[PDB]
Amino acid sequence: ISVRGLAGVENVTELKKNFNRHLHFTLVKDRNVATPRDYYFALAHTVRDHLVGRWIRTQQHYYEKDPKRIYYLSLEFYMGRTLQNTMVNLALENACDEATYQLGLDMEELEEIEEDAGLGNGGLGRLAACFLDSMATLGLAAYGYGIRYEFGIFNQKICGGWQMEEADDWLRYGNPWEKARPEFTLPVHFYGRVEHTSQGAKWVDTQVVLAMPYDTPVPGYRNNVVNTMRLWSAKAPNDFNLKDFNVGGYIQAVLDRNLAENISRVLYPNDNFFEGKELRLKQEYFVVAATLQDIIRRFKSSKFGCRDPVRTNFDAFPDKVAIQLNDTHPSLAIPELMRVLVDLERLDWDKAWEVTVKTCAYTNHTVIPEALERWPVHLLETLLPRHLQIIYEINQRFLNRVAAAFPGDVDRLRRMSLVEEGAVKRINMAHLCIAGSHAVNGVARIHSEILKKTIFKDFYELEPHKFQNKTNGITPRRWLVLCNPGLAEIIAERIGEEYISDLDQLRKLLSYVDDEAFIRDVAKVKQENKLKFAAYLEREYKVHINPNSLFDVQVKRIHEYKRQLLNCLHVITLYNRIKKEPNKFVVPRTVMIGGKAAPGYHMAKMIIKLITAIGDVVNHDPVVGDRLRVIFLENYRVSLAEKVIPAADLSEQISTAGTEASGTGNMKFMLNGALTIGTMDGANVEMAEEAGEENFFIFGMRVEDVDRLDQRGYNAQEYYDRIPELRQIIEQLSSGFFSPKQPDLFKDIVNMLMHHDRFKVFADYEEYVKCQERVSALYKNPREWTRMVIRNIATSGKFSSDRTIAQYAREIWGVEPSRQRLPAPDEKIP
Amino acid sequence: ISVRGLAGVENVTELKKNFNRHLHFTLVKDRNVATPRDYYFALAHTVRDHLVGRWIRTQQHYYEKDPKRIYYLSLEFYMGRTLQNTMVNLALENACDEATYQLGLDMEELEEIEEDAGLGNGGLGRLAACFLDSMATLGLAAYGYGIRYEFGIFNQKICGGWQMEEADDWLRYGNPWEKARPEFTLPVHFYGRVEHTSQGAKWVDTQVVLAMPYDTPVPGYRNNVVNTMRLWSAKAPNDFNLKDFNVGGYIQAVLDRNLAENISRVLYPNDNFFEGKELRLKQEYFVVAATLQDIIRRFKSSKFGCRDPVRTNFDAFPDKVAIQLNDTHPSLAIPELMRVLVDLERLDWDKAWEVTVKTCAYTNHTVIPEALERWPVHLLETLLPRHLQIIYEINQRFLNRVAAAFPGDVDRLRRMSLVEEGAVKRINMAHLCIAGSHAVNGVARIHSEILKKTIFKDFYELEPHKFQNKTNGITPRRWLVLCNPGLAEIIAERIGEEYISDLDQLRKLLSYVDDEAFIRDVAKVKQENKLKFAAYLEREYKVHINPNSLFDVQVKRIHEYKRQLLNCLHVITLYNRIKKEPNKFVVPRTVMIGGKAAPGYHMAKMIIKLITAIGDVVNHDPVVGDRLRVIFLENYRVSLAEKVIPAADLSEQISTAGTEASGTGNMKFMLNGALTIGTMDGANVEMAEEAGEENFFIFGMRVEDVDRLDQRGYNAQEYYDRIPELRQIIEQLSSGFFSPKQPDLFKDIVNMLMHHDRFKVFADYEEYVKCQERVSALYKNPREWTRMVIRNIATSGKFSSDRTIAQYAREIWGVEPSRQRLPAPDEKIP
Ligand SMILES: O=c1[nH]cnc2c1ncn2[C@@H]1O[C@H](COP(=O)(O)O)[C@@H](O)[C@H]1O
Ligand SMILES: O=c1[nH]cnc2c1ncn2[C@@H]1O[C@H](COP(=O)(O)O)[C@@H](O)[C@H]1O
Ligand SMILES: OC[C@H]1O[C@H](O)[C@H](O)[C@@H](O)[C@@H]1O
Ligand SMILES: OC[C@H]1O[C@H](O)[C@H](O)[C@@H](O)[C@@H]1O
Repeated sequence: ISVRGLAGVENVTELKKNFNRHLHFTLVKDRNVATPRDYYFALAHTVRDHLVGRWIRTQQHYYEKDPKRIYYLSLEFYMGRTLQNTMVNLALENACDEATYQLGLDMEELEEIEEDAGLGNGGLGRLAACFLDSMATLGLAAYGYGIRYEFGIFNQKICGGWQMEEADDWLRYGNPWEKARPEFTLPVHFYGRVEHTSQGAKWVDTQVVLAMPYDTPVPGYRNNVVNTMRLWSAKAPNDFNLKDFNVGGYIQAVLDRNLAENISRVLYPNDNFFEGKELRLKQEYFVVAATLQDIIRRFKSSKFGCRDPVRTNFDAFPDKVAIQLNDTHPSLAIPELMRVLVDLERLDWDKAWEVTVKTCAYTNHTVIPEALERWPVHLLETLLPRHLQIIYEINQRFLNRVAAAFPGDVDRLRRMSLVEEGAVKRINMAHLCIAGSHAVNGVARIHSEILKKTIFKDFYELEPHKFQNKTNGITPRRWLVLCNPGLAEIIAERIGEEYISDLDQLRKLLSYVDDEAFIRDVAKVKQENKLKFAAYLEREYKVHINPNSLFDVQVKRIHEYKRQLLNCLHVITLYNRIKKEPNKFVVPRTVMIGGKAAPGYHMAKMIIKLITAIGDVVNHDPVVGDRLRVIFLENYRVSLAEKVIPAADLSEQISTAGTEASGTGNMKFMLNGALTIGTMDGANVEMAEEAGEENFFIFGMRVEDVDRLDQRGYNAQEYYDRIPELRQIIEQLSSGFFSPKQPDLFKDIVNMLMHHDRFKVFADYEEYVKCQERVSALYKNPREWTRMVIRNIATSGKFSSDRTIAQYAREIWGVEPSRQRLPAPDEKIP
Repeated sequence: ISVRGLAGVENVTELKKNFNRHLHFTLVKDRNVATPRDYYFALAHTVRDHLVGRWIRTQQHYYEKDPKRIYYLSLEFYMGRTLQNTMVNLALENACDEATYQLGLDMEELEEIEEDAGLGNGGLGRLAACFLDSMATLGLAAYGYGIRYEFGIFNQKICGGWQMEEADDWLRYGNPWEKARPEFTLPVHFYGRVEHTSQGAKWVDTQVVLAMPYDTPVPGYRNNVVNTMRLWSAKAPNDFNLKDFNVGGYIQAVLDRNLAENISRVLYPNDNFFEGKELRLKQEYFVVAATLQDIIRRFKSSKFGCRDPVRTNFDAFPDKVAIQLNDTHPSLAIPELMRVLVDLERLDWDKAWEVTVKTCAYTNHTVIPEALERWPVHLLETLLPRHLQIIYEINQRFLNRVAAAFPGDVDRLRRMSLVEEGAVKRINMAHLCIAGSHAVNGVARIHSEILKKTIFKDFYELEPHKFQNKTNGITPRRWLVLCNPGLAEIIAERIGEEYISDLDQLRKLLSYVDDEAFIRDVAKVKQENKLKFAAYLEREYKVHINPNSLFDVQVKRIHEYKRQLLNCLHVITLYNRIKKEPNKFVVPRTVMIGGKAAPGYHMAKMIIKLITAIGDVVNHDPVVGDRLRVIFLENYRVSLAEKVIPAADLSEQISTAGTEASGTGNMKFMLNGALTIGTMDGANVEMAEEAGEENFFIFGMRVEDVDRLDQRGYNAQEYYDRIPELRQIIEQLSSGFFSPKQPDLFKDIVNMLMHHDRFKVFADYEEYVKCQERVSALYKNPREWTRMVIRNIATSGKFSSDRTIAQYAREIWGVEPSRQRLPAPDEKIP
């Protein structure tokens, strides 16, 4: 059937009776009233049964051996569905496929019923999810820590071509994967004041919110390792949230509990954009506060909570603990670690600081100013009074370090300050993370260089040893084996299965680049993938596409820096050229653009409306026929990505050079048989460097050209004046050609493009359409297109998150990865 | 061990491995980190496994046979713990006791870990729970319908002698008994307006709240019948509760969902008191609206949703459906049934009314005015516009019926109106229930007569056939076998086990009233029970009591009509007599008073403080010694009742004659070996009539004497003037003898007792202490006390809820009870 494992006789029979056990005892249903949703749950429960045994021994193991623990703090974990991924990592897919088949059910139909765990916005949240899988696969004693939002990223609905947002009630039917652990509930404090008495400061008169943990298993790939992702939920204490007496109402007091519990109610839907709301800050401290108590409790036991030097010596803390900060969101971990060590454990400042800097490491994901977290001091002052005091003290001592290093450099002093003066005083969270971490890394080579040359230049000059790079990567399990079994199978037919956990082996496919059968096969799976997607399209969304055309797809969050608009300009250009010479042959294209816009991002929502507006015109022009279709992919999310990426021919990574930190979707397309048209931005540089620039479609300005233009001054009018095709498009938008009933509908876009384009869309236009002509030329030659595809796939090995994690482990965490199978799952009951 | 069933070889082994399966696969724990709470859950899950098989066939059976369905609507269901009760009804107790023992655990210790399902206030909510058990035991196709509150009756804490209320988060750790059924979610409407168009009225522009059901199994006693209790939970739709666009905030929209969901957040803690708040009314319509759709859906299928006359003829509706109204709380079921039939199904008014009156029946539980539900018309007008219209129309036609029956009786017309004029117009819910129900019943003989003679006299004259009586009862399973196995065992030793489901057989115990061994045994179990309680007291609450003293206990909700105050006066009298003649012998007594006061009931909370105040003085007077102790039983609830009742010697049922509708605690004490001191009120009359007045301690005014006094005019001063002992007590309270630091602390109580005593406490004082002297005299003669106890127990058979339910079934629902064992639980999978 494929290498989805063995469909053993004993195990298919075992699976079947357990499926029935759950359908009866767990779901309390009988075959006669069971719906596909019930069947999905019986299977999910049956599959989950297979990893609890491994989950329990993995955790018991770490307790016995007591290795260095890796804690990955993130406010986002973009998990997606977890049924197939668990089957794949446990080598259960074929057995389950067989068993359900015998039960008379279609496993694929049941898989579609599982709701996505959308606890993420985009790139940052998915990275965390890929990292978790790789850390388990590499046998690291790692823990994912975050917030269990009851409402994840909103479900996007397109009404009249406009995005409509609606609550993502992913828990509505229950989550069979998580395990509530109410017995490990921890208290978290807010507000209060600081009392300075005799021997130390005291955080007093605080409001208490409880953090209840929920553990979700994270299985490694076929190694019997099941790590844990612990997600905190907010709960109100039953005392003060009722007991603070003297009138108000008993009923109202109980109803008011949903004020402390709102902390974990919903994920902020912002991608690369900072919103300084109090609710956000509370979520940030809530995950940090609860997680640290857990980390310290685990350490206090270790082998110190037995003997060792005997005396809670936190000197070995950094040798047993490593906490990685996914962006500055969990940055309060630094002053919170200090608060506990100093105020509670009573260590001296310097010893505590040494310990803190040694266990914390920070990861930066963007260079755009509006994405940077700068919290107003009055907020920190009211909500976390002691943390502000600790931050001021950290700043004081850090700046003294700078003064001592750069005598007389008074401007450098204000530039590096953690405290920003001006309208309102703010705390620069990124400066905080650099100061309190022993390592700071970028997510791609050029982004990491940019950090040292620009944004964090002063900090780099102060401590050059802190700055590193760790190029992002994706997990080949979910992003290849799971979503593209057809391609995984033909690769395995030639080079084996060891590449799934050693992606570098794909290089061996280079010797099949002239193999006639392979070329035919690589081409065949892509055709099969396109056919399946084209079908899904009509199934769930309804209104035909042509599977013989070039599948041009750009899927990511809607942003001005990602330039979906530049893509739009090209689409309109194609349309106008066809209308000029209708009877001329052009390569057919289905351009698919999908992604979510943050609810308050006006420009982004206007761009979604433009895309659907273009589709309304292009898709109903009889002269165009089936040569050009414009489709907007609704509700782009992880599970939808698993469907489009394998069916894509062209991947669009066209951000303005210097703006996309790394990107990971680009990697997803490369490993799945799509050719890439993009700018020398983020990881695109390392990808083209790996496949060879000849097998990549690079165009536009490089970082240097962008800066040259900025020195000069960017004037869009110049481009409008010298390019008639561009002029024609802008006047079409301006006159209502794409919006008849509302002719001035797109004035904001035109106005922006002409007067305030921060990402110079027009400057790359000419080279972009020129370059697009070149991919069309190559698509006309199926054999050469596929051969170039093979060159990309065979050379994508470097972009596996296993490589990324191995580097973090060695160069930052100080732990060694291991592909050693844990001692089976085998029963056991001590 | 006892007749807690057989501890079979095959089943104890089967239980044990399943206990381990759950501890591993369900709880995801290993013996080395498992706590008693984990052990309780493994057992609970193991026990629950035994009734799902029976649950599924019982429901499938009712679908095949299609009998008349009984729907018990109540806003309260006081369930308590459900682990032991399930073991008892499934004959699993000994096997589970053995198995856990072999596993090295104490089953009794694990049972104490289960949280009570306190979805009730007192008498009314517990009746519903006893009814459910009896309906299952008598094989009726009955369904319990209500609201799944996430916070039940508050946990009572005594601080400085004052009650403190704190949220009852009973779901904190999960509920292993319920089964969420999100697939049967139903919409409920609120607000909107009424459009009158061409062919009918339309309820439009409403706000939608979703009702998600949760089913809990209700097993009959050893007959393999497992009925269902469906509890609704409020959920917000993900559309409009987000989709009603045009600014406000995406985040705020999501946080605002907890506004529609507040509907099922908390139970109103009022006992026999009406609070006209909007939240209450919304809960009342919410349970009614969701339940009726479910009832009609089930009917539409039946055998009509196959063939029959073919044409949705609702003429057979009353032949297939019976809905019982537990008080006026679910009274909107009447106008809601009309709304659906008329507005949606399009039946003519008269046919719909006929159907409605024929399927609905109402139960009245109290005669005090402040307990009566009178909803302001402006509230109904805004929240349920169409229902108000239907109510006005019902009133119109009903009053025409009256005018026609009593020509010219203009006052009778205003008296009977469903609409009350005055300050604000109100709708009298009770009048609504009488008009739209084919039966109206009281809960005890005297209460039912009072309804006909007083409160509902006019309605009785109009339709005498509607009014009935159904004396309350309690379930002998939870209230005997479960809480007092020792007494159940010795009864079974002489007359067998058939009495558990045929309590009348206890009469056979009358022939052992002179049996020396039985008397010794009856006396022994009571002594063992007292010893166990006296121990629990020191275990969980701490500060000694004497098990040789007479256990004088009054446990019920704190009310002015229950007269805990009259009990207080007696306690103080005993104390004063001892202090007058210290070296005189008096029968030792431990008087225990327990119960909760509604949060806003000032007088009730003042009474709790008086009780603890008396204890502070009495319990620390060296001259009193161990002859008199005053203890306040904290957090009185179902599980605590199972502990005190079996250990009680004297039961206090001293409400003012004519105020306690029936009472059920009185019955609980009678079946468990306690003698009763009380007034000729409620069921006390039927109990004394059953045991013989010679075996009952009756005192005070009868209903007639109370009325005579009211004609005359009640003057408390007269009693104060002629009784020196009474005078001495009031001056003690007035001068601060019981409150030194705050001498005027009890001025409200004294003031009330002297000038506004609605329940004439002083009028019964003399006869009450005189009567108390008589029980002390009899306690001094152990043999005669026990013989009288045997006369009570042997004669309590009439007070089983099986008898009550059999009467409802025959005289109201039109169904026949059946003690037929359903065809085993046996596997099966169609
Ligand atoms: O005190 C202990 N004794 C025995 N095993 C323990 C103890 N603490 C943790 N463990 C084991 O380690 C796993 C890790 O628990 P953690 O504290 O949540 O990391 C547990 O589920 C147990 O198997
Ligand atoms: O349409 C039907 N076909 C077969 N069995 C049904 C059907 N509707 C109800 N049942 C059975 O009746 C039980 C009662 O379901 P209810 O509608 O919730 O009362 C179900 O769990 C099924 O066993
Ligand atoms: O590092 C993970 C991702 O984080 C953010 O989404 C960045 O915009 C993206 O370039 C990066 O790939
Ligand atoms: O009918 C059930 C119970 O309802 C109420 O609590 C009444 O006050 C009580 O007398 C009655 O026994």
